[PDB]
Amino acid sequence: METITYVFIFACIIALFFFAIFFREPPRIT
Amino acid sequence: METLKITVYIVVTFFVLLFVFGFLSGDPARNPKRKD
Amino acid sequence: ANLWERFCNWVTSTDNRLYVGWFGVIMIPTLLAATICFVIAFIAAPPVDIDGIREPVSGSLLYGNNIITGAVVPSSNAIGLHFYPIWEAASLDEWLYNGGPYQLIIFHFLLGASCYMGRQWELSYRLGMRPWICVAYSAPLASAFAVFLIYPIGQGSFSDGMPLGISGTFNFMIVFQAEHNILMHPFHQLGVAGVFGGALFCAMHGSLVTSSLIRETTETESANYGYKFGQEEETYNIVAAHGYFGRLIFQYASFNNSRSLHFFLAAWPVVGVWFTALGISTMAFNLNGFNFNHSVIDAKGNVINTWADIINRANLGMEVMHERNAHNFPLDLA
Amino acid sequence: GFAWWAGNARLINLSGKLLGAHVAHAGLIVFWAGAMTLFELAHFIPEKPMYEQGLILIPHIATLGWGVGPGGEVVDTFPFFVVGVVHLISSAVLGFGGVYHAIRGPETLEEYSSFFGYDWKDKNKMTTILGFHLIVLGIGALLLVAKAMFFGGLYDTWAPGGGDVRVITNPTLDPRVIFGYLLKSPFGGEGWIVSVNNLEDVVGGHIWIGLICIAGGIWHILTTPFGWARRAFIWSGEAYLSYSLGALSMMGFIATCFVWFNNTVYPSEFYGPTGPEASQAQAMTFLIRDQKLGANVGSAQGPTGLGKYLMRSPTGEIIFGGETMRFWDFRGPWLEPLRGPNGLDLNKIKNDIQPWQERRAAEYMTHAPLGSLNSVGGVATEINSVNFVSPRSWLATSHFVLAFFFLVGHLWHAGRARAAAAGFEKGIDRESEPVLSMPSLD
Amino acid sequence: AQLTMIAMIGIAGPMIIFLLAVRRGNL
Amino acid sequence: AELTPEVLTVPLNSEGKTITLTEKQYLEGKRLFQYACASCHVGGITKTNPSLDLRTETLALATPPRDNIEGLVDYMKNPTTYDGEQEIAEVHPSLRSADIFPKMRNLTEKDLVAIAGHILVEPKILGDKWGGGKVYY
Amino acid sequence: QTLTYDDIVGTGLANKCPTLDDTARGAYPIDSSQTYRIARLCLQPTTFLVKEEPKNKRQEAEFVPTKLVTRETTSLDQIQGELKVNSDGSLTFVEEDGIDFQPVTVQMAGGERIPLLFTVKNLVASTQPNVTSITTSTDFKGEFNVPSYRTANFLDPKGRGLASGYDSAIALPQAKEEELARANVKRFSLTKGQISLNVAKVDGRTGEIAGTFESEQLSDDDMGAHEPHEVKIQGVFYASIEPA
Amino acid sequence: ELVNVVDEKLGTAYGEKIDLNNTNIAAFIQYRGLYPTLAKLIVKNAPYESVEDVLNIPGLTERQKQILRENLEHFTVTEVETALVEGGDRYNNGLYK
Amino acid sequence: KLPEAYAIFDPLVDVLPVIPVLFLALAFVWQAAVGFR
Ligand code: CLA
Ligand code: CLA
Ligand code: CLA
Ligand code: CLA
Ligand code: HEC
Ligand SMILES: CC1=C(/C=C/C(C)=C/C=C/C(C)=C/C=C/C=C(C)/C=C/C=C(C)/C=C/C2=C(C)CCCC2(C)C)C(C)(C)CCC1
Ligand SMILES: CC1=C(/C=C/C(C)=C/C=C/C(C)=C/C=C/C=C(C)/C=C/C=C(C)/C=C/C2=C(C)CCCC2(C)C)C(C)(C)CCC1
Ligand SMILES: CC1=C(/C=C/C(C)=C/C=C/C(C)=C/C=C/C=C(C)/C=C/C=C(C)/C=C/C2=C(C)CCCC2(C)C)C(C)(C)CCC1
Ligand code: OEY
Ligand SMILES: [Cl-]
Ligand SMILES: [Cl-]
Ligand SMILES: [Fe+2]
Repeated sequence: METITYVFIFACIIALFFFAIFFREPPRIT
Repeated sequence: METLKITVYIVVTFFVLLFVFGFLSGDPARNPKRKD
Repeated sequence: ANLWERFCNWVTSTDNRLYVGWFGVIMIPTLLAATICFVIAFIAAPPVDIDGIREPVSGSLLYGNNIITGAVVPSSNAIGLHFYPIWEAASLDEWLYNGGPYQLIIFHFLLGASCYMGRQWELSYRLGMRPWICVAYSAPLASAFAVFLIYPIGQGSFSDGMPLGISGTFNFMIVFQAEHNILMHPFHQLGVAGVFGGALFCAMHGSLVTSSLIRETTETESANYGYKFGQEEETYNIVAAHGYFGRLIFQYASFNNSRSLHFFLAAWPVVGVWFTALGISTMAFNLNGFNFNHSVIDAKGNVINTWADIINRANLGMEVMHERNAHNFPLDLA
Repeated sequence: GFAWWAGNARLINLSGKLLGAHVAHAGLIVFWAGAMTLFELAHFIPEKPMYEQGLILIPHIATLGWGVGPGGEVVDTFPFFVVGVVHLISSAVLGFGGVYHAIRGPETLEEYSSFFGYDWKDKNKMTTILGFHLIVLGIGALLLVAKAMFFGGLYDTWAPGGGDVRVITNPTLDPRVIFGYLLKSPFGGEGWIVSVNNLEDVVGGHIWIGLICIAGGIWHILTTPFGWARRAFIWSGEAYLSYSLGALSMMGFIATCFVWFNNTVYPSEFYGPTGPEASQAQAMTFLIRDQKLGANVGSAQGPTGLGKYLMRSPTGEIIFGGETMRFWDFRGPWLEPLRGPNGLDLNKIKNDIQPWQERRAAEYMTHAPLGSLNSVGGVATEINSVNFVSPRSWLATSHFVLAFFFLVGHLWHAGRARAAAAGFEKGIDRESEPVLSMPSLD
Repeated sequence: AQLTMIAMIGIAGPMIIFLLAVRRGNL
Repeated sequence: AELTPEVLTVPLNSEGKTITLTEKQYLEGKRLFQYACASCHVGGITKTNPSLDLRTETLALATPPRDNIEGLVDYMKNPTTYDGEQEIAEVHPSLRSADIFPKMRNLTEKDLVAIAGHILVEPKILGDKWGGGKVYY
Repeated sequence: QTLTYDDIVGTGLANKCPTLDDTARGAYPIDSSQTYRIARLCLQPTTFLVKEEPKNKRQEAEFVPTKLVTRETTSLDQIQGELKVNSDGSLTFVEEDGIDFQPVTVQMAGGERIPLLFTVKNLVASTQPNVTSITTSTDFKGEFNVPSYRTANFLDPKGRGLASGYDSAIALPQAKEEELARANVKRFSLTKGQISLNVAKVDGRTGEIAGTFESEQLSDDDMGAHEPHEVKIQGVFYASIEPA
Repeated sequence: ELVNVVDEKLGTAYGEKIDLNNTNIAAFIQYRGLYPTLAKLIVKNAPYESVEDVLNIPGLTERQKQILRENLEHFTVTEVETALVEGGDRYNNGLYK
Repeated sequence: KLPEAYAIFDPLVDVLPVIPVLFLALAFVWQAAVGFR
């Protein structure tokens, strides 16, 4: 259960990477 | 294992040649100001 | 509109969400290979006989490790500096026992990281920037070369490279101090000053700019909304910051040229970390920290201990215990 | 445009002053070689091994065959004196021309003579200067061949009888051997060109290099760069500097490994033992000591189950045990007599170890290249007493540092040469910011 | 001693600068 | 504490005669020990054979006793194994073998006395440290 | 022709025993008034079989095959000893010295590593009576000693050992010690193994013989921490005989 | 039932004398005339049923038999302990300084 | 040691190798003299 937990948290961070890059709020000039 | 070795040799060669010919394809000209 | 020219235009396109580039052509496959092997090994690799003494060290989660103790373990001392790809092993089982994954990961990573540095130059050129951000990155990159490649080269074995793990890193550190007295080496002392000073100046610059933000919002909203992306005017008063900091010390100890200030912010930690990378890289060839063991003796010749001698006692303890089964002879020459 | 701290960049288009800077700098190089040699000689004591005395230039001269006899014994110190005096004297001539061209001579050369003047952008002229220097370099390599074959030879640590100076009559010309080195793996047991282990290959490689360089020099005097080359490079003085900085970097890294691993063109008699060598010698020493006490070192199982003294390499070769298992690729003249087809031969080990081999292993084990920055010899926990740092540690570390910084120098000047050539090394034009005319990523 | 030499050699450098600065030379 | 004549007083022979060194001789012998011996014998141990050290009690039990000036001067001329049974000049530095150990060539008879005196004085100053090895660093 | 080190190095030939031509079907005569020695005995394992545990009743598991993970480090070589003629004309080989052990670890199906000390230490091997000639039907049967895989200085990962180390689980200061006694007290096993050497080739002119071998012995017991496994080893051997 | 055989040996004469059957060879340096020649012979010709047996080693000169005879009270013999004599450990037991 | 005929210059020789360093320092004396222009 602890292996499952570590891997789960790690997988969530990778998924968060994906949204933070490809679904960021777009920077808009002035 | 031999198949693996050959496969990796081909794959690496492929990517290295892309790199070399890519930078030989007029790379200085690919900038936003002065192309020559 | 030739097919090769169309590929070339896509590789170097500034319209890709992530820039690819010619350096990226190498970087993307090598980083993916290193990443995929590392994740799999960290979770599931069997124990590795890092020291070549048929005493395997368990590094992965499924073999009884947690996040802090786990590691991808360095390759066997029996291999030394020999190249050990998968196709040199009689079986994957052999390759895993001997620590093959570590070699695959560090070689792919160092290549991909080197191309990462090149990619930073390359996009700067496509955007019409000045080119030297990649020079800043050469300091962490050189540090990675030192602990993954240079130190194993000088010591003769990737088994003495830094493990890919948290407790393994501390193991590497403790053993490094016992054998090189790195704390007493000036290039590490310069690295500490680059890292301490870098944290200091980061906090200084952040607090001085934050201190002098021009009032642009109400107390019910984040001050951050007083800046809009791409506005032409500066968002803080540097003369007010200069007036505060110059009085906090004295006038001429404070910057009023922002270019000079940001160059200073760039140079201090970069140069400090160059030196500490060079420290690892030269202790790889056993030019070690200062030795003042028994440097003070009295009129009769009694040793008068200093704090250096106390350091030596701690170093001796790390020496005699490390790799407790791997030494048959009195001197640990590598 | 340049501030005082970038002041030498003001020389870029002053070919006469830039010539003076280069030539004066050459005088500094030759000066150091002259003065350092004399300093080393003034401090030299023949009864002590060179590597107990902090010498790095005298060992280079001895390797060329001057001053030494059998075993590396110094027999005559006068060739050292001469090499140092002649270098020292010559630095005055180079200093003289250097400061003349930098202060008094014509500020730019291209008005004075079309031969000596140059434009960085003149690709024909630039490759002609390159070709001249290629020929000089090619001559340079043939001087070593000349010394080896016609003027007394070179020091040969592998020579039967302890090492000696030996004339090379059959340099290796077979290009399968010479270029085979260039294609060996740099990894353990292979070692790329660093594994060159005999003087015939060394001398043969230099014949090849001299011919190739001379041929290439004539090639570049006679031609101009082809179009593929013209579209692929930046053609400016800073670009050329950045190329050479990259080349020097690569060569410093190689030299680092050469002095760390190679005991052929860096004889251990002179430079001290290598890391691998000293580690092998310690196993040898205690094999000898224990076997004299009656130990059967072949059958002795150590704590781990591997042999206490002898074990197998991963490909089966009988090798020294303990942590030195990593150093089994080491080859040296004091150890090779014990090697049979399967590695170390247990019959030779039982019966044929000589006193000179016992002495040498004891000497090398106690002169392993470990020491502190203040020159206390040994592991970092050793007490003061022994004033010693191996010349190999000094030469490896110094040149790693230089090689690293010159790689950074290459990045600095390569990126700047690109930016300057495209016209944005001074920053972004506010009225024509490229990103502002690009579509957004989201 | 050895410090006699390095004093004479040391002063030589600044001496050139000084002579040129007093003679108002091409500095 | 200081280097008094009493500490500088060491046995000359097995018979019990003693000799009193000068400070100068002690310092001379320490310099010469570092030059010719310390690479193997730093701190009174023996790096290439740690079973045998330079502690006085060890030297006392060697055959030819070596805990005296004479015995040590003789050892530097004609070293033997610890039981006296074989001469080891060809693997151990000595005057008899200064052709193969060139650092021994320019050692005079008084240099030998100083080196011997250093070896005998030093355990009186350092105690267990001399020949004790890293445990006592 | 004989190869040099630089021909062999890195190939894996260093781990292989010399072989005889298939035409070497001669016989080596044994004169009892003479004494003989084995100048070189070489044993090259090719197969490692481990006996499984059948858990249930009288089932007796079989020998299953394993994968070697420690590479070309397995051969015993340069072994020598006396070759005696006994009063009944049987020959007895008495091992005296040589590289007569290799640590080996093989991997069973499922991932279990089995380390073992492949050895012929103290081998005494004897033939049938009335030999008078070593022929391509001559067999040697013998037994040998298998000492503990680790020797007495070896320290486990918590610092415990037999001739050195802690005597307790120092990281559990107030744990009940009775459950840990098997891991806390190291013991040194000394067991025996059996070997058959079957001569298949004989060069009657040179005194070289070669053939097949099979040994049975115990695996590592980790200094008493666990029960050993039974291992069967098969391979080829080479020997050279000389008049002593 | 589980006993450390090396600790148990320290409770016998092995713990106070040079055991001709077990002790590492460097212990023969404690008494004069024994190291290295006679120590080599003694170790190579172990084991011994009684301390007096060392005098029957073939090859001993009368001076060597004299040296042993003077030292017989510093010797003992106990049963061979496998853990102390395996590994070549009587010649090198991994202890230096 | 140097040959006997040159023994007189021994203290000079001990100092010569540091002279290239003095050229770097001389560059900063020069720049101090002209005001770092
Ligand atoms: C190897 C080091 C080196 C060399 C060879 C040079 C060489 C040069 N520099 Mg650079 N420079 C250097 C390091 C070096 N520099 C460093 C470290 C800095 C940073 C401070 C600078 C900063 C710098 C600036 C800011 C400028 C130069 C300029 C110049 C040129 C003209 C200088 C001049 O006229 O001064 C005149 C100086 C004098 C007349 C004073 C006396 C100097 C003499 C030569 C001292 C020599 C003494 C020596 C013992 C003589 C031996 C004689 C014997 C052989 C007979 C010249 C080619 C200038 C340039 O580019 O001009 C276009 C310029 O503006 N340099
Ligand atoms: C690579 C270095 C280099 C280069 C490219 C130049 C180039 C030049 N120099 Mg300069 N010079 C140099 C080094 C250099 N010099 C040195 C070292 C000194 C001090 C001796 C001088 C002193 C000097 C003076 C005093 C004058 C020049 C002048 C000139 C110009 C005309 C020279 C001419 O026609 O000679 C024709 C060619 C010859 C006479 C060659 C004769 C044979 C030579 C000496 C053989 C070379 C030896 C060999 C190849 C290598 C050296 C051996 C060594 C390794 C042991 C020209 C631009 C003149 C000038 O600018 O006028 C205003 C001028 O007045 N030079
Ligand atoms: C200081 C040495 C030097 C320098 C700076 C140059 C510079 C130049 N040469 Mg010349 N050349 C030289 C020596 C040199 N040459 C010599 C000695 C010869 C005789 C063999 C030649 C023969 C030669 C020919 C035949 C040609 C040039 C050409 C050129 C130009 C383009 C070079 C290029 O694209 O390289 C970039 C390199 C490549 C595109 C291929 C690199 C392949 C190598 C082997 C990869 C290996 C690198 C590896 C990572 C490192 C390990 C080494 C490995 C071999 C083991 C350029 C002006 C070209 C030109 O325009 O001439 C008019 C041309 O066609 N050169
Ligand atoms: C053959 C080698 C070479 C050459 C000819 C040049 C030439 C040049 N460089 Mg490059 N450079 C090099 C190597 C080289 N560089 C390397 C290896 C690096 C990486 C460190 C750089 C990094 C670099 C930067 C960051 C910059 C240049 C710049 C320049 C230009 C101005 C240089 C100047 O006036 O400095 C004047 C000299 C000084 C101010 C003094 C430097 C003092 C050094 C750092 C101290 C060294 C002390 C040493 C460790 C010993 C300590 C002992 C103690 C007693 C002092 C000039 C075209 C400038 C440029 O872009 O112009 C176009 C610039 O900004 N260079
Ligand atoms: C390594 C190359 C050594 C050097 C240099 C010196 N000594 Fe040594 N010493 C060395 C060994 C391997 C041994 C044991 C020799 C043996 O097999 O018996 C010794 C022994 C001695 C002893 C006897 C110690 C004792 O009886 O307890 C003495 C007195 C001694 N060595 C002195 C000595 C001196 C004075 C040296 C400098 C001139 C010296 N040794 C150098 C190894 C090495
Ligand atoms: C330009 C410039 C610069 C630079 C300069 C240079 C770098 C120069 C060089 C110079 C040089 C490089 C010089 C040289 C000199 C030398 C000499 C002058 C020599 C002499 C010698 C002698 C005299 C000797 C003697 C002897 C003998 C013979 C024998 C033995 C002994 C003796 C040693 C005594 C600077 C930076 C400053 C600044 C700016 C400008
Ligand atoms: C002497 C000797 C020898 C020999 C040697 C030789 C013979 C060598 C050769 C060498 C060589 C023959 C080398 C080569 C080199 C090469 C290189 C180094 C290359 C580079 C490249 C580059 C750099 C490129 C780049 C690029 C790209 C990639 C893309 C496009 C763009 C550009 C162009 C930029 C021997 C070892 C035997 C021994 C010892 C001695
Ligand atoms: C070989 C020989 C010779 C030659 C010599 C020469 C060549 C010399 C030169 C010399 C020189 C070349 C010198 C120089 C020096 C210099 C100096 C002495 C420097 C100093 C500096 C300083 C001290 C600095 C300061 C400062 C400033 C200015 C500013 C900033 C800050 C500071 C503080 C850093 C003769 C003739 C003798 C003869 C014999 C032999
Ligand atoms: O420090 Mn100590 O030294 Ca460099 O090796 Mn010898 O022992 Mn072991 O392999 Mn990892 O560690
Ligand atoms: Cl450890
Ligand atoms: Cl070891
Ligand atoms: Fe900022």
